[PDB]
Amino acid sequence: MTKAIQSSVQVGELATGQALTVPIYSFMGSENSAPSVYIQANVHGAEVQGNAVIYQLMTLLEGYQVLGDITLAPLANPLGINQKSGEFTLGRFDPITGVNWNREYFDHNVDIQNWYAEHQHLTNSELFCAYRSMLVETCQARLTHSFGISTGHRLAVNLQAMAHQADIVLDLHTGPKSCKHLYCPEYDIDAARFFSIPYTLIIPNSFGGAMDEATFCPWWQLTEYATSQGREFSVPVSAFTLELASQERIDLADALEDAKGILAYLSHRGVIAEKVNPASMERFGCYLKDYKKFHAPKAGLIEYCASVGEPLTAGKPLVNILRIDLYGSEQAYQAISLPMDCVPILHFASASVLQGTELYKVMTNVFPLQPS
Amino acid sequence: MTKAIQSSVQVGELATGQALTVPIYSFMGSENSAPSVYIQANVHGAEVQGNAVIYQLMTLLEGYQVLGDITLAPLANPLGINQKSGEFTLGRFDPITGVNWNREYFDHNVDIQNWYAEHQHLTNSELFCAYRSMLVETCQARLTHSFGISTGHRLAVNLQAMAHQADIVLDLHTGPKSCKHLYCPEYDIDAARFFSIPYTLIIPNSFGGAMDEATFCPWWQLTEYATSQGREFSVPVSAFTLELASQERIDLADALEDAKGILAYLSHRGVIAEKVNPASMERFGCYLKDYKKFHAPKAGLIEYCASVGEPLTAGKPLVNILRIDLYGSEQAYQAISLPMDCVPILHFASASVLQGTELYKVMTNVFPLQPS
Amino acid sequence: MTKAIQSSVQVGELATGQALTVPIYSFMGSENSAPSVYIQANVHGAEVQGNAVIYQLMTLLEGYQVLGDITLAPLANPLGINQKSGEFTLGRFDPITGVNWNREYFDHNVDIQNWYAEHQHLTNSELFCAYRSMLVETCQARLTHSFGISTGHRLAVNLQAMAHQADIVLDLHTGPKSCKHLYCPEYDIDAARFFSIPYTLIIPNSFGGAMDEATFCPWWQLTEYATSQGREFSVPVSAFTLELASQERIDLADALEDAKGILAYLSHRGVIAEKVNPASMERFGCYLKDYKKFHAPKAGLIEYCASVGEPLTAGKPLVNILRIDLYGSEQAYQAISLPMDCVPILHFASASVLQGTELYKVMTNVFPLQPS
Amino acid sequence: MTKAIQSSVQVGELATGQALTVPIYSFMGSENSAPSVYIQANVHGAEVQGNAVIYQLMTLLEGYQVLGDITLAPLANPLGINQKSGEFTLGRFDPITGVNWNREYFDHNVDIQNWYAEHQHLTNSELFCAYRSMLVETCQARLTHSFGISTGHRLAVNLQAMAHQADIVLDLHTGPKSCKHLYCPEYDIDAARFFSIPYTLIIPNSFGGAMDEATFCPWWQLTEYATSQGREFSVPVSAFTLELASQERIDLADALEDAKGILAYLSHRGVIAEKVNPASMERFGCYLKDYKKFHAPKAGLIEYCASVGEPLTAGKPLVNILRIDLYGSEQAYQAISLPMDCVPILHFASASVLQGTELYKVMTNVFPLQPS
Ligand SMILES: [Zn+2]
Ligand SMILES: [Zn+2]
Ligand SMILES: [Zn+2]
Ligand SMILES: [Zn+2]
Repeated sequence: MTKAIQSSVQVGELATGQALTVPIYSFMGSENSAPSVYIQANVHGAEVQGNAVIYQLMTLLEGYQVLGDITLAPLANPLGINQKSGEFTLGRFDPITGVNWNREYFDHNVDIQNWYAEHQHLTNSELFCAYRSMLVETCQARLTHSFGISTGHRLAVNLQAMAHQADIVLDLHTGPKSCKHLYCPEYDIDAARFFSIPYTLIIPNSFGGAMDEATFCPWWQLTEYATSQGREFSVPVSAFTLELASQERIDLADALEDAKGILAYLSHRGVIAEKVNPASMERFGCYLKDYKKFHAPKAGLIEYCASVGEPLTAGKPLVNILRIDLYGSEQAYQAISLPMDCVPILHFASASVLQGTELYKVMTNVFPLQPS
Repeated sequence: MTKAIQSSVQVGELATGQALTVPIYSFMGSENSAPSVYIQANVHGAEVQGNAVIYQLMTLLEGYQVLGDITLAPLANPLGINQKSGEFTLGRFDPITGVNWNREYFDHNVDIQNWYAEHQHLTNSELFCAYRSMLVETCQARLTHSFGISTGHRLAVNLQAMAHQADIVLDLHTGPKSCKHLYCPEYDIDAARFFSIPYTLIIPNSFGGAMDEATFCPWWQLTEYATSQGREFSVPVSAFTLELASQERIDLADALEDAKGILAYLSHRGVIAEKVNPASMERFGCYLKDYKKFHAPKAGLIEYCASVGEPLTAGKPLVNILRIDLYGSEQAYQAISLPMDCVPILHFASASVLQGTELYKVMTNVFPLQPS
Repeated sequence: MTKAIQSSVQVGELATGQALTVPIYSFMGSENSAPSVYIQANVHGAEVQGNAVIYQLMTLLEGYQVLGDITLAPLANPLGINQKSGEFTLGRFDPITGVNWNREYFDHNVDIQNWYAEHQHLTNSELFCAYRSMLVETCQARLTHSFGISTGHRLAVNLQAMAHQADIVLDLHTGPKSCKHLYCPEYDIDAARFFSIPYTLIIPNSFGGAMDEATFCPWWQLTEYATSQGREFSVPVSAFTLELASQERIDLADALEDAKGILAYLSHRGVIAEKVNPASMERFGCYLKDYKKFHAPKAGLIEYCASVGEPLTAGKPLVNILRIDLYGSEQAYQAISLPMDCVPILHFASASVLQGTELYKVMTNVFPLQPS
Repeated sequence: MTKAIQSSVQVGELATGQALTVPIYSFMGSENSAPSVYIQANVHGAEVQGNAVIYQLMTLLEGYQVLGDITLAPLANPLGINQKSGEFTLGRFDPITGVNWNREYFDHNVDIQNWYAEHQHLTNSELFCAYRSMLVETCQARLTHSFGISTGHRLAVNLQAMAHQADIVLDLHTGPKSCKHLYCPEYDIDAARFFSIPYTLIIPNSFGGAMDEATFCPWWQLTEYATSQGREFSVPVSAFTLELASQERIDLADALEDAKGILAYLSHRGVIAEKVNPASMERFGCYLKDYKKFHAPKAGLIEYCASVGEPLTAGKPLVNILRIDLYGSEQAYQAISLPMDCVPILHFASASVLQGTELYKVMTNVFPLQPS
């Protein structure tokens, strides 16, 4: 007997007339007081582990008292999830245009001086309520532009309209071959210690088309502006992108670990009644500017020597490149290392690369979040 | 006995060790006085007609006296050109990342006040020479960043390094199912009447990652800045993107028409000794902001009623949508029209679409370039 | 007020849980006497014109008296129809395995001597009824094998189970860039003159995995066997594959022409009450063994000189190959012709090919079907 | 100072004019007495581990005395190896037609009664020499058919022409997510104990388009026929397909293990002078008919519970299927097991499947090869 109310939302339509739909599960909060939450997975279609996280999270929630509304949208991009090419989900971008599904969210470009002038007389709570209504409506308005909008923009807008309703937004992703990491805005670095995530990227106030930024930027802007008029309060919305290890993988046991960390955060925020403690583990971070993409310096076949999630001392091998077309030479086999210490986070999912193919992303200038 | 000197440039490398190379043909100019030209085709791999244009152009050039250097780079993106998916060239974007090959060019972000202060003492010709050396070197420098650059950025940079050497840059493209059209910066609208192209889009001074913008923007910036210090001269470089009808098509007769229009422009610019007159035809334009993408308002099977390159009076059908899944209803067949007059330029190459698929691009607020 | 009863059939299931369904329209026959018909389109997902044919056919049928059941299955392969790669439907084969959807039908391998021995005592009509029940059941049985069957086999089997119920089966396809042609078994060449199709391929009694063969072979086998026991009757089932010009195209006017030819055949067979005459046009055929694939003798860019559907005298150019990488040589441009007269039927949809890419299929040893 | 002589063979040509080439390394044998060997890898382009095996094998061979010629063809399908789709090598089939590269080899259809009658007077050694010349020439003849042959047939034929020259043919492949296994014809089961491969599939005398069958079938046919004329000798050629664990992976240490097992076999056959012993390990086999494909009984997200290469007792879980679209039901999570004991060999590389997607291949009726 689940507590969840199940519905569905139409996000697009296929040529055969079949609706593209996303299933929505809602755990109603018992206190109108409590912060609400919107959790989605699998916008990048290969990144399926978020669905297992939602499954474990909802299973746990059957036994916790939910104070604030929790809305979960697994399988949030059916077009991408269902897109196969060989034995692999071509789920990252529109197969027609190449546009990354996670770069399709809407930037409101709010005239903040003006909007604030028209609503400054409201209390902090009323001001936040008006501002949220505006973010929802202007988002919904994109759906009825007379020359239309792209398939990817329609998907993104429908998801964003729901995300805007929530106080807390969690966008669940995976990397390729990847360890667990988190994208966390600067203003909310405090929150990083509640998730069960060893590595956090601290991101600035900047819109680059992603769900987390679409969700927090307008609120960050409003707050910095209000502070410049001597009206201090903390950013009313929190948004995070979780990167739950590797794509093309479902692991229920690992998903339960991730779900418990999420519950630790929801507990701390008063979304649930129970105290759920964060896991004990070493947690580190770096600023986004220090997170670097290493591109193949030449083409070849690749052995990935450096383990994801483990420190790599400068000079230790990151990859070996095999060039069997050059046997007889020193060029046939080459160890490649980096000139600084790093923590490699993820690497490319195939063992054959071109010159310029992304091999790894690595964090540099890493530090403990919670030094102890 | 061709006058062309043939060479080749390496633009990347495949996993098997095979070089990605672009063939380069150079017709040496006999006057160090004359403007030089760089012409490339087929960066978008499906857009093969530019190769036929280069072939007809070079055939013609065997009989004209070349005053200024002409460099031609057909087959400029071998990775994209050779990328098949079904009976179709998946040539528009990196198949790994989805990044559009024509959005990969380098924006120099020149500190223009500073650069100009260091070089103002030079004559106009010397200043232009110094500025060109800087554009070439900083472009070449991108090739040796220590974490590397993407496959697409390496391609784009190698092409751009050559384009920067020229006074006149022509990037030859095609649309999908498309009529002939041209992208022309505002400052050079005069040039549009020399090409054999009925429709021209007038573009502003704005960098969006394309070859034409990468080529002209720095020069446009320098000129507007110099004019603000009371030093007036016209923009020293010209760049144009030609859209030579439809992709996945080679038509030598049509390519000869296009080549003759190109020669008309090179003649007018003194690149060749002969007077070659522009073709007689009606020519029109619109500002870029008036060129609009019409997205499918619903999914279905599409009949493209409006001919590309012909005026479409408001209310006349653009497409019919067939929905054979809804037979028995009025929804089974639907004429779709637009609320304003337009000239449809191109449409989508497939007859099955989703909600949001791009159906057409159409020009609005069209006017004669050369009213007579 | 359509006469059609609309239903739907589930042919598979997507990872997100969405059913793959095919819409079914049935015009009930008023005479239990009359032959029944099964018509499907778009098993190859790019081959969308068959849907327009079904639309025109059903529109016409609203005004004809239907004597025998007519079942229509447009949009018969939703997975394939909805599979995009660039601006093109990758609809021909399973994107995971490469298996051609039209090579997935089930060969019953009937022990014909035995089956006939057990049922020889039945009248011709009863024997045909028993045989049809067996073909339907053994087909349906494939759906519940304990290790399962492939995605493509499940699709094919569900379609075939319906096709087996009918006396007349029409599988509607298109070629790539193609003229109208028909695949007709040898025993039913008489039927070819009723369709509005200039070129017919006469196929033997041979199973190669296609819907037409899956449908007619068992009946052809039964008949030849019965004839060897001195029991003469004509093959009780008719099956045809129609190739309705080019893929990625919807043309309602052209579809109406095709629908009228289909009605001419259904009329002649007594499926409808009215006399509908075949169109007046020259009709030709060749045996399948004389229909030939011409492969690119070298790679390059291709201009398709020979028009589909028109005779090509030996020595007249089929294609020109442009090799802009070889400018300066005779190899840069090469006319390719064939050593015998032919009728080119279809050619490759892209203008860039490899060595060995299929360029054309051409009929040789062509003759009038209906010499006059 | 490598002993290998390096050359290259052209196997096709790309639209830009670039040759498709395969690098060939030859270790000359010092005894005209000794059996020769042809070893190729990576015909399926994702299956890159064979290149690492060739690298380790050649490194070892620098220190062994080579008695018989050894020819190695790594990177044997550059078109397939270089074909990317997302972060994955779409290397299994022609991206244009869907035809599996490993189903493209040539079946000679030798009229064996006739050929043998014309050559019976020859000694066994002379007969084998004549027969090999015929297999090479008729293969080469396929390259000059006047309507050409497919891209895939041209590749396959060029490889096969070399394979036919050798006494021993090793085609090196990988599975998807897979343990090490071997395809071994029935007549040569003895050879299986020399490789370092725990599981062997015993295949019959049957041509299905693969390199191993193209190589051994004609010789198997000749031998069975000669035996029917009272002329007994053992099949003069040996061919094996090695499946070296998982695709999209290079592991040099694991490749060295595989190379040592190959050397064990070459030693036993007198291709090298040294005695190299086989590895000590348990080895098992099953007949091909007992090796089974398990297809997804419904669509969903998949957790692969059964480890490849380990026995799975009937009733133990093979996969769990997660259906997050059905949360609240028993259908949300389902353990799937098999009704008989098996050894799962490989599974599907993605975690999202359709109804009918291949989940695993499993061996049944397994037995020790070398019971002890
Ligand atoms: Zn993601
Ligand atoms: Zn383009
Ligand atoms: Zn077809
Ligand atoms: Zn393989």
